[PDB]
Amino acid sequence: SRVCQVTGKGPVTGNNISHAHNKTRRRFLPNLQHHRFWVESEKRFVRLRVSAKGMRIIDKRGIEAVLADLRARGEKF
Amino acid sequence: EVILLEKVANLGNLGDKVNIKGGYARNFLLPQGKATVATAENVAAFEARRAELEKAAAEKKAAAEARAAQLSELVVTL
RNA sequence: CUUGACUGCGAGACAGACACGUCGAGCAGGUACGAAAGUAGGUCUUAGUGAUCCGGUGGUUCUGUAUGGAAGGGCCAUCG
RNA sequence: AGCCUGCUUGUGUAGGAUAGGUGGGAGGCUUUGAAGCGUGGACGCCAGUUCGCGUGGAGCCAUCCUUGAAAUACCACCCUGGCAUGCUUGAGGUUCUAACUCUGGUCCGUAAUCCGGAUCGAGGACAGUGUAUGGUGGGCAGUUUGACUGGGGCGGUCUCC
RNA sequence: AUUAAAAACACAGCACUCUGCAAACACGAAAGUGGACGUAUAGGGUGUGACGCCUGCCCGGUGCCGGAAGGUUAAUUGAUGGGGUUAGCGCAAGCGAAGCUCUUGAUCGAAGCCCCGGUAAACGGCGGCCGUAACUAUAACGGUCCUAAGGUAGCGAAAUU
RNA sequence: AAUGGGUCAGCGACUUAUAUUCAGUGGCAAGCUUAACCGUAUAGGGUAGGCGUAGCGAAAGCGAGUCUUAAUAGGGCGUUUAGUCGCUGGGUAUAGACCCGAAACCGGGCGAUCUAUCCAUGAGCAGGUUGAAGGUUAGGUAACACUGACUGGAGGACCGAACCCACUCCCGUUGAAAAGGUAGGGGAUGACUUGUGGAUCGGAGUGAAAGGCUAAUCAAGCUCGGAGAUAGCUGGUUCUC
RNA sequence: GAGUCGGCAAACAGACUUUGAUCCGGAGAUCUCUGAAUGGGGGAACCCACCUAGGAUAACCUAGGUAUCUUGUACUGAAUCCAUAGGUGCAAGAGGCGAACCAGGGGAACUGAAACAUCUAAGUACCCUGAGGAAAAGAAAUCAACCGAGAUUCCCUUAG
Repeated sequence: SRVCQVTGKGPVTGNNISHAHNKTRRRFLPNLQHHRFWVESEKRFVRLRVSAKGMRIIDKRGIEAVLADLRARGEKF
Repeated sequence: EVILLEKVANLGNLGDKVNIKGGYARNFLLPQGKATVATAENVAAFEARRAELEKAAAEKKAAAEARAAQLSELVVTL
């Protein structure tokens, strides 16, 4: 679904307050892209549907450590 | 935030640490064996391999000497 | 003259379902005036108007979420 | 748009010429500031200045010498018309490939017009999506659309004297 | 279906408009599917409704299409100003550097709109003002005006008087 | 000659909880009373709290006293002297709140065995007419034309049964029938009729378009929930003095 | 410890029991077909199979196996050299049902406001997903005013 494979961010619900303060029920989607992360210690790209601050966690912790606890949770790649 | 390792590019250095755009590290510099992020996990391992780089990086123009002498003969038949 | 188109009030009434509304001295702050008794709390009288809640402004002695302050609130004045 | 070093151009009244400016500085004599005229080179708020003076190891521009509201050399710091360009932040254009995209080819998983993976090709930092935002929006929706009244509608009326 | 079988709807033909293919479009929070295993002689939508003779005038309003590039304009940006706290100097009154904070909000911002042109087999429009002539109501006129322009061929007391 | 009731017998409409006010009746009394809870449990403990003994003011505050203004000067409120917790009634508040009763709105389902289109695969259309294009031939032309003859068998062709429809009359209207029948009528090789299986569904399908159809229901199906919706409206509300 | 062969269902048959039945508890055996349904299909209670072991004379039979997914493990190995994907076998576990309670995800509307839109109704109804016998919460980056109190949950008050 629309969940980040790194952060676990899914869609959130909320309102659409107008000028006359009418509430319309909407949904907050996360900023998901697909992206191919290069892994040196496998010599292989892994393509990963990830939110855009899930890539900030790749850039901070390394893909070799984020993939360590994607498979601890037991996901695709 | 990267350690460059080649010099035949437009702005490729070897010993300068530059601060560049975030996408330029992700997609080009890191997956091409051309850099690594500024981590202290092998930064002292760079200092025990400083004389292994001085062999292949010097033949890089020396093996492009006679290989270029068959590139300009224009002997491809159409 | 150049301010009583005063400030604090106010016995007691009239009207009145209520909210409203109408009439009305003496001490002072203090007064124009009159040289004085005294008259003056707008206009001969009855129309010329609009609640509350939100804001705005100027005061304030009041409040001021541990304390000192501020913010916000209250009170009084007045605007939309 | 900022920044940068050597920082060189100051052409009004008048002054031989020059005022963006303050201090030591009253002589510049280290080939004097090689020179009267002046060849060539730039520029001119037009005949003002700088460099091999055409020759070269020579007194010219005279520091109040006169004038101008502050003066001419010695030597330290800065901004200007701004100069080349490194260091860089803003809006273009076409370009590059490596993000992304492909409802293109080819392989493989595979006995598959799905799907991935590999590769070739194309587009390419666009497209597209998330989020924030302006515009449009009866496509859809929740509603409102007063009372009096010789029935209702039309008209008039609604508070005050 | 069960009071309306018709003049209604459909239609062949016609025109307008969109759509270059991962098509317009439609169903889908999405993948996907339909369009279509089609490709502008095709597909979608709109209106007219065989055929014959034909299809006048009006681009103001509203829509759509194109256009300079000016003015107004959103998030975002955060110049400058005004405050709140308090180190500290001054005997104190005071101001108050720095912070931190609350408001202010110059600049920077696109489409749209204002603006300009085209478009009516786009949605639409094809006058009322009087005396004229006459009569129930008229563009034939001189018209007065007014408007984007004031009805052409046809037809006419009509499925309309 | 306005409503309701054929009749009988049963049933059927002011309740309950929690807050509160007033009255009556009690216990204690300047005090009164406990709540959870404890409890060998309707006892007893538990006085946290609630109300009372003091008010006035927006408030700091002051108190048998503030405000106001520079004004202790002038009025409003209070003030010597009974309350509390039960219990039983009368009201009120919040709950469906005396009972019954909408059209409707929303949420989860069920349904295309009827019907509306569509998809796949099957088959139905007695009989009689008409005589398109093409052929062949003669005749005619420079071959092209162009006229006979023969053949051919086209068509949202014609006439007509099955079949499918449903224009008209009458009957029927408590029907034989919640849409028929009888006598006539339209199409009947097609944009036809039909069996079987399938696809699409409720602001949603489907519709040669009537708001039609989506199981005798359709300007938004059925069913179950929100739900005892709401009803300033209607009707009804039962022994006696 | 003297009657019994369940009930509607009383009778009748043929019987069983003091060598102890019927009856009552505990344990085991059997337990057809469907149903998560699990070998594959399917219109639930039906249809068609495969593999191994043993037995059976041109027909079968008996006892086991044969689902998927997750995790783990062994062997195997594509594009592609390496080894990843994938394949196969073994173990272990999961699925389904249940009135409420519980933690979450998504979430109305009639209604009240004497209309209605902010608001209410109400994070209610409803749908969905997990867990447990309870669950959640929980051991202070918590409150308090210069005095202190110390996790959480629950009831009573502060207090409408």
